[PDB]
Amino acid sequence: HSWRHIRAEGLDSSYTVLFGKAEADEIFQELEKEVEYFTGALARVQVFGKWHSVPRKQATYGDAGLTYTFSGLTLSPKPWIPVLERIRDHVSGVTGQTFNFVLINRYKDGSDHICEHRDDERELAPGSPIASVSFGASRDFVFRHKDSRPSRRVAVVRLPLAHGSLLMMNHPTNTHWYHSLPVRKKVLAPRVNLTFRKILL
DNA sequence: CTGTCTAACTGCG
DNA sequence: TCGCAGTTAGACA
Ligand SMILES: O=C(O)CCC(=O)C(=O)O
Ligand SMILES: [Mn+2]
Repeated sequence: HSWRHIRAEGLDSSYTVLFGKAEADEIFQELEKEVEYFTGALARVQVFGKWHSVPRKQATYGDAGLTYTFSGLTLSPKPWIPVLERIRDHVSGVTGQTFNFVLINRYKDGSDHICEHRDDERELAPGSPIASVSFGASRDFVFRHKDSRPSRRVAVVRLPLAHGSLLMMNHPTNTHWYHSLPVRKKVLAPRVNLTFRKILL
């Protein structure tokens, strides 16, 4: 309850803190201890004709048989684990929404980042929201309008994502706006992000 | 065969 | 420290 509502032209989102420091610290430790990340061949993507190692670590968990694909990289979900189930069920019991898949991004520090994109693929249940839960260091998250890089120019939306926070990205946000987690060199500590989604069978 | 798009980078300013 | 400009060991419709 008591969400901060992020609203603009074709942008509907909401931000809330889910946990206090003591709890979120406990979940963060467990994530650090328990999550396994893809390496080598499953850590490379194809963008602008070139193959790049990703500047971060990624993991996927979810219901058996599923798959997710972005930028010429196809990831297969590992079976659920308690710490992840715990978070999922908490987000479910607060939003009403259900989820069968989570992508985990770990930025060891402000050098690690994700370039701007739309969480795009049609393998994603249409109309469904995306649940972004963040642990560890606060990191600036940035929204930017599609046609703004620039015919008619809507203002960029900056937002800090805190320890134990939840960002909800409701439809139609992801058709209209791009998002990135830009480099911040002042940031020395790790951060783990869990974006929960609903995937089609 | 044309045009729209790119979850990433270097090399700047 | 930040982020813009210009992408392209090109994909795809
Ligand atoms: O790091 C985040 O806050 C979200 C990362 C992201 O954009 C994604 O999981 O696709
Ligand atoms: Mn994303």
